[PDB]
Amino acid sequence: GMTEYKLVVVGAVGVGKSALTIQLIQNHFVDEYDPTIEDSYRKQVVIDGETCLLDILDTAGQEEYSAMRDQYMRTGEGFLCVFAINNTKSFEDIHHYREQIKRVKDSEDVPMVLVGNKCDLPSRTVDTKQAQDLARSYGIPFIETSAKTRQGVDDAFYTLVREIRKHKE
Ligand SMILES: Nc1nc2c(ncn2[C@@H]2O[C@H](COP(=O)(O)OP(=O)(O)O)[C@@H](O)[C@H]2O)c(=O)[nH]1
Ligand SMILES: [Mg+2]
Repeated sequence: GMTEYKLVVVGAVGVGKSALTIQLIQNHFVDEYDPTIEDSYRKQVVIDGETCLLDILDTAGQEEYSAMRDQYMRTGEGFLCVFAINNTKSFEDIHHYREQIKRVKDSEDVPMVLVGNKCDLPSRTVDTKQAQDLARSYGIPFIETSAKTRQGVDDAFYTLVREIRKHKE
């Protein structure tokens, strides 16, 4: 039979984790989705000829107990590490997410895709080079997205599944 993959969407508050996830799941852009809600969604997709089931956790940051964060990192098979291209702090936070996920999984090889979201907005502060360089330093893909226009959205999630498949192989 087919396989279910656990994908985890991480990043600073307001970078567009929820907007990206809802676009993938429901095919519309949600302007106002409570920043404090953490939920998961299932979606069956075909990627490279193989059907699979995505179980996507849209994270919202601190948990009641940090042990709960550690648990979703341990069970998570691939991570979408999202920053917003107009928020340098959210980009610098990626260093922390990369470290923390590796630390919790006690692994040097964790499937991830770096996502620079809000690419439809003006006055970018994080340039493509910075982000491309960081992703290269991690050995992972970098994709620029807009949850509003859908630029790169499917690409980001499907690329993450490909990265999970490569890790498991
Ligand atoms: N213009 C634009 N706004 C976005 C995009 N992604 C998210 N937003 C907005 O940015 C804010 C934060 O989005 P949200 O999905 O709630 O971020 P989260 O806290 O990471 O889940 C919201 O007001 C969204 O409308 C995007 O790609 N483009
Ligand atoms: Mg959210």
